[PDB]
Amino acid sequence: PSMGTLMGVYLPCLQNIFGVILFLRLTWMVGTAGVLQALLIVLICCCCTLLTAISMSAIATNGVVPAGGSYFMISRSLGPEFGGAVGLCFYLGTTFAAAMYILGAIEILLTYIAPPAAIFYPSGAHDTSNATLNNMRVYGTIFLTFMTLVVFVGVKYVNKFASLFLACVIISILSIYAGGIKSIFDPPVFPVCMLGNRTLSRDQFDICAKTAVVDNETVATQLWSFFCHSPNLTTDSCDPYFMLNNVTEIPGIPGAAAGVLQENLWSAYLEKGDIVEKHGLPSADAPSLKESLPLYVVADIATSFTVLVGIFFPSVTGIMAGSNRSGDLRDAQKSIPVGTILAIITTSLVYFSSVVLFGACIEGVVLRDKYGDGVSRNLVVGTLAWPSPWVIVIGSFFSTCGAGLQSLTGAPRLLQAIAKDNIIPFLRVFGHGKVNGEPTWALLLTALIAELGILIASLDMVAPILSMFFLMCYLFVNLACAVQTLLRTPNWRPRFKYYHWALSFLGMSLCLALMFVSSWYYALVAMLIAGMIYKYI
Amino acid sequence: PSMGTLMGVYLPCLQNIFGVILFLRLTWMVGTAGVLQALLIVLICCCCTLLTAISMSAIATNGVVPAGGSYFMISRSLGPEFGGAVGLCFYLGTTFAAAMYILGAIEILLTYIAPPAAIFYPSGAHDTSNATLNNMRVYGTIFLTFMTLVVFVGVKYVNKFASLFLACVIISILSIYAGGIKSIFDPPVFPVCMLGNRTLSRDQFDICAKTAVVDNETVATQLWSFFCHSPNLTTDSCDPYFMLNNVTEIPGIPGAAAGVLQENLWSAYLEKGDIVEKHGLPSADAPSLKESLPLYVVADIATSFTVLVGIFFPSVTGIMAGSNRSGDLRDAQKSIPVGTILAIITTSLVYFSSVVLFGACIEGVVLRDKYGDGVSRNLVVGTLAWPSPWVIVIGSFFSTCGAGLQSLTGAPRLLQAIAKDNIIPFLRVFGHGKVNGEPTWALLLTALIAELGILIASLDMVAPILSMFFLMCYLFVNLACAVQTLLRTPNWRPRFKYYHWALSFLGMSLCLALMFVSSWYYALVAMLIAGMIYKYI
Ligand SMILES: C[C@@H]1CC[C@@]2(OC1)O[C@H]1C[C@H]3[C@@H]4CC=C5C[C@@H](OCCC(CO[C@@H]6O[C@H](CO)[C@@H](O[C@H]7O[C@H](CO)[C@@H](O)[C@H](O)[C@H]7O)[C@H](O)[C@H]6O)CO[C@@H]6O[C@H](CO)[C@@H](O[C@H]7O[C@H](CO)[C@@H](O)[C@H](O)[C@H]7O)[C@H](O)[C@H]6O)CC[C@]5(C)[C@H]4CC[C@]3(C)[C@H]1[C@@H]2C
Ligand SMILES: C[C@@H]1CC[C@@]2(OC1)O[C@H]1C[C@H]3[C@@H]4CC=C5C[C@@H](OCCC(CO[C@@H]6O[C@H](CO)[C@@H](O[C@H]7O[C@H](CO)[C@@H](O)[C@H](O)[C@H]7O)[C@H](O)[C@H]6O)CO[C@@H]6O[C@H](CO)[C@@H](O[C@H]7O[C@H](CO)[C@@H](O)[C@H](O)[C@H]7O)[C@H](O)[C@H]6O)CC[C@]5(C)[C@H]4CC[C@]3(C)[C@H]1[C@@H]2C
Ligand SMILES: *[C@@H]1O[C@H](CO)[C@@H](O[C@@H]2O[C@H](CO)[C@@H](O)[C@H](O)[C@H]2NC(C)=O)[C@H](O)[C@H]1NC(C)=O
Ligand SMILES: *[C@@H]1O[C@H](CO)[C@@H](O[C@@H]2O[C@H](CO)[C@@H](O)[C@H](O)[C@H]2NC(C)=O)[C@H](O)[C@H]1NC(C)=O
Ligand SMILES: *[C@@H]1O[C@H](CO)[C@@H](O[C@@H]2O[C@H](CO)[C@@H](O)[C@H](O)[C@H]2NC(C)=O)[C@H](O)[C@H]1NC(C)=O
Ligand SMILES: *[C@@H]1O[C@H](CO)[C@@H](O[C@@H]2O[C@H](CO)[C@@H](O)[C@H](O)[C@H]2NC(C)=O)[C@H](O)[C@H]1NC(C)=O
Ligand SMILES: [Cl-]
Ligand SMILES: [Cl-]
Repeated sequence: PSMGTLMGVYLPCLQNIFGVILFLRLTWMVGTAGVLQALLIVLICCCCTLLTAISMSAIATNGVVPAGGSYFMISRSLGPEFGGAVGLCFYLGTTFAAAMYILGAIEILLTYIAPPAAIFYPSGAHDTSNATLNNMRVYGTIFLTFMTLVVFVGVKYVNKFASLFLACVIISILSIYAGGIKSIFDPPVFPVCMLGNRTLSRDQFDICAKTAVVDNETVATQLWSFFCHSPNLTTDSCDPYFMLNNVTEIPGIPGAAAGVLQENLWSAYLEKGDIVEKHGLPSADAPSLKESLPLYVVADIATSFTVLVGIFFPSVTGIMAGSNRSGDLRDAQKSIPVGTILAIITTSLVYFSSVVLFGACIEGVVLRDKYGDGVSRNLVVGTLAWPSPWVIVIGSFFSTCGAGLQSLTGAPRLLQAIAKDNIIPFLRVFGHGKVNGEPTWALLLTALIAELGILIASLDMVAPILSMFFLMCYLFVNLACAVQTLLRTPNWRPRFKYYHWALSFLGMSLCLALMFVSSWYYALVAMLIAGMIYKYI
Repeated sequence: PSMGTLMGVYLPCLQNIFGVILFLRLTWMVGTAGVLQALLIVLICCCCTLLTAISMSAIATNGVVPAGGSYFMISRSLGPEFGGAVGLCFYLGTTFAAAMYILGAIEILLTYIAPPAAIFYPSGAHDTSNATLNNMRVYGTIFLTFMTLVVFVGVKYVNKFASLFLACVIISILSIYAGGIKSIFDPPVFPVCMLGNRTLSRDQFDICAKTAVVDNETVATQLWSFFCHSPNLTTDSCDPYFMLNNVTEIPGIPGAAAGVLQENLWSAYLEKGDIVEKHGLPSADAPSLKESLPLYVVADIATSFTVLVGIFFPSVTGIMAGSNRSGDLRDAQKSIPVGTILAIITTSLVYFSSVVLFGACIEGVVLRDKYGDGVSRNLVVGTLAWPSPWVIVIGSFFSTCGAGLQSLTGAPRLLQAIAKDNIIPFLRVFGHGKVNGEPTWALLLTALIAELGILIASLDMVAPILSMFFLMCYLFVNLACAVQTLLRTPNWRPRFKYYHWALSFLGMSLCLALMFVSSWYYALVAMLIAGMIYKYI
């Protein structure tokens, strides 16, 4: 065993924590919640994990720290009852995170890389979502049946290229910071066309003007034809909101200033179907026709605080997958507690700095465009890249693919280790594998359980389920670290400096309050199931 | 044991089959799906149950038919493995049917009996649904905590008044048929105010006219003020759909004729947010303003075939709850197979005749008004009653309450009988009860499981889950009746005339195809769970 702290503990944690939601759902979160409540969300979601890392350090400073994975540590240091629960919940969390990463990759591919690589098209006027759900499901089944056979053939090639996917993440982060620094002096040019407070999708028209001049003649634009249903300048079928207000271009990225960070400081939540609006523009009040409603930027899902906590939270998970190399380390009780806490601190500072950066540079209306409908169907993050937006797009695609492949390689190892331990004979048949030690049947089971995550067909709907399972895993870790101190069992002696039982109780209570925040109904169900099993034994 | 077929078997089945969906969700189903596809739905949903009744008759013509409930028949005649599965699924079906009946009673009370007995009000312009969901949850918790303590005190009083709730059902049916017969000669008067194809909610304005004459002077009506935002007759802020089309009153119930049954013969499905339209009216095309969209009849939920099958199906369940008196009968192997099949035939003929009746008499636009927003917030069914619409309203309220009370008295008996049998020790603590034999802890468990059904807070969302659980119960009944014939076990000799194994296989396949129709995702989950338990043993 010859492994240091850096390439043994810190780098697997920092490859597992970073991922998809920093590139897809962060600018939306900032522009919806405000910089203040965004920092509140990041501060809350990083204190469940820090106290869980303290409890895992108390796991790590006891006994022998047995070799292989992170399962056997809990299984030998806390009894089988907590160990099976933590292993099963971490298994379910990894298998649904695979489905989340696949859906992220397909969202990036369909809306940004290849727009005409779409099978289903939005027939009719409304319902551009059901076609999108059917369009996500097909490519999800294709990529899942591809990337399970790739794992079924090429484990050694996946472990060989395990560093390139982390390299793509770090290059893509540094590009964001370089463009954000340069945006103080010379901003890029991404113009936003608006009409009063209402912003409108630039993808369907050519030029942002009410009337243009061609051939020494004032002719109505194509934008006149989309709102007035006639190319004549003296008609009265125009809705009075197009008539009483004017069309204005603003800079989408105005550069880093105090005024921009002042404007995007407070929360502007929206209901499903509302139109994204500024606050400081003249806008005369008039009613709008219904047939011009797809000529705007419409908020997709309902936004609140408890939605955004549940969407943000799996950006911070990935602690337990830094102890998979626990046998290979030289001093296992030293590299684990230092390494995981350093990784969590670095990633949390990255999120704080990125929230402040996106709030300071990019204007909030471009921030409130999920899918980037306000700027030319581009990434809102990618407009802040310095060399080109394609750096973030390509690095995000390969990072999501690498994370999905690493989840699909990791989870059957855990189910293999649970099945071979004979803790539960109901899973006994999943102890069968190849002659190399690689699993055979458990790959099929994770391929089928991750399929049900794919068929929900949205990033924003799979993410609260991941929040639920990882919060159950961390809560049982904190219960097992607190009860063993409070009940005074022998062979439980934590040789850690900063450990005390009130920190584990605060971790338990905070990760339970987050569980009731993120989605209260299934937490209310899981309370009933766990209370029923408590009434049995 | 002195019980005949009529008051022993036929009357409990006919009290359990009839219920809430004949009074709330039948006219909506006819007006959405057409008479043809409605008869197709009724014909499909009654052939799962008829073949299941043939299989239960093959249960009934074997052995001794042991005393007490319907659980012990399957448990002693088919082994414990199928018996525990059928008992547990029928338990879950009864406990969620309690929540469905409570939500039906609260819907009838809030929208028809007492409109100002509402805590939450629709604040803002849109989102009249979230206030309604919060308004259903509160009264659901109140009525559930009332009607569990009523069962906890008054079992003898509930069993005493068990016939009055059936009497209310039959009086309410005969009132419908009397008004439907009289509607040939003299129809009632329920006028429907429309504007082109679009119909509009009469509840917010007074008179259906564009301009009225008061004091020898043409003055714009209040209906002019709701569409034009000004009481002046020469303004131009009116949307062109109000300007180019005219306001017309039609009879809502035009009387039974060939032309009415001709018009409502084909399916008119609608998407969420569309406006209910006729087919044979002049209507000039023009765009409509957005601020007049609550002045119409808007379809609440998305409508298709697989939605309507899942909503309709628990109107036919209630077979197994006709064998609860199996010990009390004189000849148990005679009254059960004749009685249950006669009950199913009578209720199915009631549904066929009622579908043809509602299609023939009531006009389809009033049929397509879920909650009755087109006619004065009245029941669409109740406008067809002869003496008064209040007969149907009061009988429907007391029938839903009686059905909920009977479900809450029935389900803990079944969990008691499962727990005392020691088939599953994990439920062993639910064998404790009173000194009378009445259960104590299992009442709390059915009160908490039915609570999670209440918190979904819609009739149309709880009903597919009931469809799922009762289809799983009937499918395991057909599997257990087919495998025992095909595997040639002794002590399985059905002394029934019309029994053959292909009927049980057709029942299995049809109740499985209905399971994939009603909601495919949770059926796809249940397939995985059952296939995993199959791979264990
Ligand atoms: C130990 C051993 C290992 C293996 C095993 O056990 C043994 O492990 C267990 C673990 C099991 C799994 C545990 C949890 C599960 C999650 C569960 O999902 C619950 C709800 C969610 C799924 O929603 C469903 O999604 C499907 C597909 O869309 C819907 O079906 C629809 O499909 C079509 C569409 O074309 C159409 O017919 C209908 O739409 C419908 O049929 C279902 O209806 C739907 O319920 C999460 O979805 C929730 O949906 C809400 C929408 O109302 C959404 O609310 C918000 O929605 C939008 C946001 O997008 C906003 O407008 C608003 O803010 C809100 O309205 C919620 O956000 C969202 O949470 C499914 C089962 C599963 C996976 C368990 C499977 C078994 C399991 C693996 C076992 C094994 C055996
Ligand atoms: C043997 C022993 C006995 C006891 C026990 O085991 C041991 O028995 C088992 C059995 C277990 C139960 C098994 C099944 C269960 C059903 C499961 O529900 C699945 C989905 C449904 C619930 O939907 C959820 O509803 C809640 C509440 O609304 C939502 O939460 C929301 O709440 C607020 C609103 O204010 C807000 O925050 C968000 O909206 C959200 O948080 C959940 O999100 C939601 O998932 C059915 O709902 C489905 O929802 C679809 C909407 O997308 C709908 O699709 C259609 O929707 C409308 C129609 O209304 C149309 O526009 C379209 O046509 C479609 O979009 C679907 O129709 C609908 O199906 C919950 C668990 C439960 C009860 C199990 C509990 C445990 C259990 C009893 C065990 C015990 C231990
Ligand atoms: C939209 O912008 C135009 C500018 O082209 C505004 O027009 C006004 O025009 C008159 C004479 O042309 C000027 O005296 C006013 O100062 C202009 N008002 C401004 C610049 O606010 C028009 O009023 C604008 N519409 C709005 C703000 O609703
Ligand atoms: C954008 O402008 C409108 C007026 O042109 C602002 O006013 C609101 O408009 C809505 C229409 O849906 C009304 O319901 C509100 O009563 C109006 N509020 C007022 C007049 O205070 C609207 O607030 C602006 N949007 C912003 C500032 O985000
Ligand atoms: C709505 O109804 C009115 C009837 O009051 C229609 O008015 C037309 O009126 C002229 C002269 O008053 C008649 O010669 C026409 O025969 C009427 N047309 C009819 C009765 O169809 C008006 O056209 C109607 N609007 C529609 C159908 O869009
Ligand atoms: C009611 O009348 C309208 C016209 O006044 C009919 O025409 C359709 O209107 C919709 C508007 O949403 C258009 O998208 C369609 O293209 C129109 N169809 C045509 C002109 O054939 C509408 O069909 C009528 N509703 C019915 C018959 O149910
Ligand atoms: Cl983790
Ligand atoms: Cl039944």
